[PDB]
Amino acid sequence: EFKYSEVVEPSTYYTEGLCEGIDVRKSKFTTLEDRGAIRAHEDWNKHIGPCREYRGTLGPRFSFISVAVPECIPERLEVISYANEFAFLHDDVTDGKKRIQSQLFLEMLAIDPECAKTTMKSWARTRFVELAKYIPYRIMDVGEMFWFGLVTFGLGLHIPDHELELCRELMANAWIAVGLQNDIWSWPKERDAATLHGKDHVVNAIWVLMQEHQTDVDGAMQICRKLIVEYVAKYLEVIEATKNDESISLDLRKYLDAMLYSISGNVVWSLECPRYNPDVSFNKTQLEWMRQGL
Ligand SMILES: NCCCCCC(O)(P(=O)(O)O)P(=O)(O)O
Ligand SMILES: [Cl-]
Ligand SMILES: [Mn+2]
Ligand SMILES: [Mn+2]
Ligand SMILES: [Mn+2]
Ligand SMILES: [Mn+2]
Repeated sequence: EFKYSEVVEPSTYYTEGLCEGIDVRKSKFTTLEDRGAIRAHEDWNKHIGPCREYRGTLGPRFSFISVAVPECIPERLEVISYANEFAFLHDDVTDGKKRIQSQLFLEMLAIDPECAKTTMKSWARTRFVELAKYIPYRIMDVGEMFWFGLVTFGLGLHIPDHELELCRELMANAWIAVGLQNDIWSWPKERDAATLHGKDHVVNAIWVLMQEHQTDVDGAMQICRKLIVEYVAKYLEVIEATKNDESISLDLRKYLDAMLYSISGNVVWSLECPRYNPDVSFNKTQLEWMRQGL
């Protein structure tokens, strides 16, 4: 079932109980993520704006995709990472000579034509105060469709265009969980941010909660955390049920199972990622490429 990654040993990383039930697997080719990402840095630096030693998908120990998609087909690892960083870019901008990223697009056809077209096609595209309302919004402000299109490719999945409607209704709890996670850890980031624009609000669950619940910062977190834990289960439920219906795509069922590790992945990464954790430094290896190599 798994041939491109190893389980990470639990006594070596912190989970904060925020993914009870999921192994942690590392892609066993993580340095491909390194190189795919950094090229994107260079390309960005090259073609649209300054970009050196950027805090995105890379972590000194846990880099995102290496740990969020650890069974990704090795040959495809770089370009995916290349994508994700660009994604991680195009976000910072949200919170020219850039159409030239078809070289990326082109890169994919050379590998998997159909998977590419989907994914590409798949890539067709505030101030909330009650959680019930936010959840719809953020579940895409985090990038459901992107990630979808992303993983399918790297796993070379083909799902028939009809389950498309279905699939998303399965991974609600999932996408829900990770949204909150980001909002927990991207919180100070995204918090200091709203402080600058002069915003009265922060488009972040923590802020919503504080409003919806008359509570302070601390109060918002505990709840959110209490919640994440519960959407975890809610999704885990699904697995067991869905484990054996053949009207379900082999691929979908794969894709579902694969989502587990994005969750576990998100945790450890976000607990480390220089992106959310400035104090965090990279690898010798990681840097040696950023400063000099690649
Ligand atoms: N698929 C996992 C990517 C998590 C990124 C979350 C964010 O990009 P970040 O909090 O990193 O800016 P968003 O701004 O959309 O909350
Ligand atoms: Cl822990
Ligand atoms: Mn533990
Ligand atoms: Mn952001
Ligand atoms: Mn964003
Ligand atoms: Mn965020």
